[PDB]
Amino acid sequence: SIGTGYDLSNSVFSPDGRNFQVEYAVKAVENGTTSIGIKCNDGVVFAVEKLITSKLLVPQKNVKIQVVDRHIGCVYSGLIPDGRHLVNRGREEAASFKKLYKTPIPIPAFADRLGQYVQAHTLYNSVRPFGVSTIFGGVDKNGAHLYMLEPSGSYWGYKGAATGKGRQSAKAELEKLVDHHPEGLSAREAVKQAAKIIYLAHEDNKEKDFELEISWCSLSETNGLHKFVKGDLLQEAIDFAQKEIN
Amino acid sequence: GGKHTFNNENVSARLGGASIAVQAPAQPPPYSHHHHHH
Repeated sequence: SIGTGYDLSNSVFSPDGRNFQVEYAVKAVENGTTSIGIKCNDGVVFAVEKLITSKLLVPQKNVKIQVVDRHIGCVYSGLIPDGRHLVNRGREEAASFKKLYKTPIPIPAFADRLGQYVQAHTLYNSVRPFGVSTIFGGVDKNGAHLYMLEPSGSYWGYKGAATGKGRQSAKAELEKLVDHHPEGLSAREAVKQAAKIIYLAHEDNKEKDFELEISWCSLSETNGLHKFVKGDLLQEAIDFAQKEIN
Repeated sequence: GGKHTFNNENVSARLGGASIAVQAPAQPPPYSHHHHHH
């Protein structure tokens, strides 16, 4: 609250070349669950803390990942609908990149059709920006990719990402790995190595139980598409994780 | 009959308040709703 005048609106500039409504949205992401994505030698794996407020919620069908056309995924941490409003633009234009060019949309050219859209909200006045910071990556001709989206409109290419309230923590355990393994994790240890983190990142919220979710894309184990998990793969990854921290 | 003195001094403080002023520029909004915002 440095400026009581320069916050009531958007499309302004403070004396210090700033616009603060973006600098307040970012404090709505912080009040959101944790979500990550690891880059791998073949593809990527995503994850999230999926909190549960009651005992009454059905398991494994209030999912939070949104799958774009078969080769890129997007996970949120923040205000969900402004998110789901956003993929539901990313899930349509990519078609309009296909029906003109016939290739599946690459990952970067999918970003600039988002990272350029979001920036539009933060220059008009009759709108509100987005309170999300969504991670998205996938696979294409020229390898894997992984990015972060941030309501300022910025996006950058990350080997590891983490948002929400478990930012300061998971930005450590993703620094360790990239020192041990410069050579690229495989897509059957990163996964369980992700579960280790969300069980470590929960401890800002040791009050309440929760549920864990994963979604994963890499060429070898999947043939180059996006997919959820099921079965022994995640169950062992659960069993892997809460073991090591007890 | 009486030899004492009194020595009425100003040991007490005092004050006079009419701090009357002029400007009051407090807060003019000419953008109560930004007038079409655009």
